[PDB]
Amino acid sequence: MNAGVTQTPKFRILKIGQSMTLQCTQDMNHNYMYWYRQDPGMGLKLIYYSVGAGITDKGEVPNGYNVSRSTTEDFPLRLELAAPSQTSVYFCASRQLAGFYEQYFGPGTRLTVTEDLKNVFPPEVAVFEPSEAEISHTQKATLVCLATGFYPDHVELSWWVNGKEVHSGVCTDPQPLKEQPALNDSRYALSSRLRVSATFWQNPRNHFRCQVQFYGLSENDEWTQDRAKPVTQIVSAEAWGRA
Amino acid sequence: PQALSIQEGENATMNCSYKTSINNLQWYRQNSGLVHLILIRSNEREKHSGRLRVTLDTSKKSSSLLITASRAADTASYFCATDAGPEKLVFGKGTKLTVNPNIQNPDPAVYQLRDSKSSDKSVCLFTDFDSQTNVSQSKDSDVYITDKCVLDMRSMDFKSNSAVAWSNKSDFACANAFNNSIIPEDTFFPSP
Amino acid sequence: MIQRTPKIQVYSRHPAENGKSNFLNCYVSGFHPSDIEVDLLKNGERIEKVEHSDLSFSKDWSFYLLYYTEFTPTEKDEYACRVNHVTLSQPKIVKWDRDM
Amino acid sequence: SHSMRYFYTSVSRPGRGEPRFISVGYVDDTQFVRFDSDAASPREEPRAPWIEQEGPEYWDRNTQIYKAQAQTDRESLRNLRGYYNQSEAGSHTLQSMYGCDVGPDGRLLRGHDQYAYDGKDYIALNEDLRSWTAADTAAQITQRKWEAAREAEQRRAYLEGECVEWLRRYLENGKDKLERADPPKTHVTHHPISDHEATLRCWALGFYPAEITLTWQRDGEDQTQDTELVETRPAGDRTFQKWAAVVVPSGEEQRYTCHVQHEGLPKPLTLRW
Amino acid sequence: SPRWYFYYL
Repeated sequence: MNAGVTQTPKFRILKIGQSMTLQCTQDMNHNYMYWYRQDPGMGLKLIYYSVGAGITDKGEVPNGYNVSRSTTEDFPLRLELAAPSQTSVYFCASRQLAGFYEQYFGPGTRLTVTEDLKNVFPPEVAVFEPSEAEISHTQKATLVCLATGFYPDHVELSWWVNGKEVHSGVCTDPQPLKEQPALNDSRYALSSRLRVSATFWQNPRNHFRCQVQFYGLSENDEWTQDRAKPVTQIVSAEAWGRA
Repeated sequence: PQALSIQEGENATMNCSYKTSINNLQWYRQNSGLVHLILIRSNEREKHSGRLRVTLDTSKKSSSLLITASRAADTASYFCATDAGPEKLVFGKGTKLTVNPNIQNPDPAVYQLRDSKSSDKSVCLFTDFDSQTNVSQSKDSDVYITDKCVLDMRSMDFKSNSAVAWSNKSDFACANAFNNSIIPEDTFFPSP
Repeated sequence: MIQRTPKIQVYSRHPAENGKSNFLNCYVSGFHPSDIEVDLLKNGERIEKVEHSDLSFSKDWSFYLLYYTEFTPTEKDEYACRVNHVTLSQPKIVKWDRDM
Repeated sequence: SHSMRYFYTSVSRPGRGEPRFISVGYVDDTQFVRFDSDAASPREEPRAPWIEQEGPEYWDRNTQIYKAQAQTDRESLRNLRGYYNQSEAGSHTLQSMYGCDVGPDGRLLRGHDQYAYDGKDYIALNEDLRSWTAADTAAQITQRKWEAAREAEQRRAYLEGECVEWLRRYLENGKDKLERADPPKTHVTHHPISDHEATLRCWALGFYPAEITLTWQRDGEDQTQDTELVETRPAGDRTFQKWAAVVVPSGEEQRYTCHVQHEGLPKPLTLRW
Repeated sequence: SPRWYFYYL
């Protein structure tokens, strides 16, 4: 457990016209707190800031939002009536003082605003086994995970070998691909690789799992479509080593 | 968008500029939440810490950041912030820095991998190319091709590049998957 | 917090000459804390339009203020400065002595 | 030789608002700016003729510095109340003075950065500009914090460069008013207190800067411990006044001279009755 | 001009 800025929720989907509160808390006893939005590939823009409990003021792009600061620890941001322009990553930050002080950032809340929740789809997940040619050529073995057909792009992909999460020999794509690059609403796809030694893959007691946490609709959200409700869920695929 | 690609071990220099009279400039990095890197004051021309060196030229309204001996975890977007009054910062446009591995024994190949469940589904993996090879996007919009990704098998001290392609087209096959890219003539193509 | 009672001087900007425009000064210094009440009196009664300098302080941290008002003295006119401060049980009045 | 100084005063007034913050700035003995958080529209304002020319960016930048400062003093005041275990109901005072003294060359002779709480020394930056003098055990809390954060090194930049550079600008603006001493005019009055003694009072008027020496002599030697002096007092139009008085035997007034020492005098005046 | 420099006691 470390000191820093934390934010909830991590991910959110809103229908146009809905409202929301983003929470930010810090435990460094900092008096100065800030909200920014960042569109992907772009820079931060300040929404509101606060120099101390009971004091708030407008930043560069305040319209559409409000804040309050009743305690030092929390700085909640309110989104009043969601519009498509408010799709963005929202970052809270704090620092100790005015002047020659650097800011500490939260992890970000990723918000997608949509005209209709029928656009929301969970990923399908598949694991593809190493080729015998790769094993002969290199004595290594690459598994590939593909997560496909999801919207919005709010997922966390993780690899589990015999029940324990691994990071060594993994690379997951930075950015999803659009399955329909011409559509604003396109569903996405994401690939990851996990590479092991051939001898590891050749052990049929080794168990490999690709897991994708999808962040989707709440119990709170109304669903009147035919198909399964695209709620927050884990979708996974697996393979066993092969002699 | 400003972008810079280098090899691990090399030095990286990035620049930013600003518009108003200032008191300080702070560089930040972002990959994966910004994290601050180094602060320089308007009375200072150079400052360093560890692998970082920052400079500032108030006549030119510009600053440079030099990272000595770049590593893979330097891959990130880098931004500057400057004061806008005592209590606020304004942030600029980033520079996207990519630090590529030095692949010492390139072994370019394209393999076909079958689905764990319905083996009729597959993916093509282009792998083990050196960092000079660039993977192009697909001509056709029903063929999906990821960008390049670096993986590090830490216990074996081994790094490698790869990209993944797939499609439902009946024309699609690993021999043509990456035809839109310039790949090495000695790329290994095993029989399907 | 030691409290420090004000020193008070009442004087004119310029050596006086009867019937000529001038400023009556009441200089209060050496005091702490900084809240203080100072009136100028003409023949015993408060004058209405008195300005004062901006709150400042000496090396030893004690505060000083200058209170002032445009006037023209006449031979029968008696002037004074009245000062209250937390350190005074009752207010303090310092007459202007034109015969120094 | 010259100096520029800023003087900050915050005063809490619980139940009657946020603390008041006032600031004044001086070049030598001339006040040139003020800021008062309690004004209608608080902002930095000119208080000398030669600063008025400065543009709206000057005023805006400084105004923003003062508002920011005032907000930090609200937290400092709460910290201080805690260090001294004081109640929330009392009014308290935080004062701060900083600036630069320069010699004939125009470079730093002495930097200043000091603080008082409730009218007594709290913490001061020492003249090496590298260490602090804490006044009591409460102030050692601040000292430890400021040693850890390397406050003194950070403060040196303004005190050595920027402070000095502004001072020069302002000397240019002000010219004679700032660089040429305005000599003491004078008078001697005489007032019998009985049939055998009188008061002689020496008067020194319309002078600038405030530093002055007034000394009564008899036959040449100074009349040290029987002189009444009043504090040097401002005339109300940027000049200063003082007087010194001694009680002498009647018929001996001729023995007494008043020596007046001020930078605006080619030589020490010698006055007689 | 005042210093652009901020602290807490």
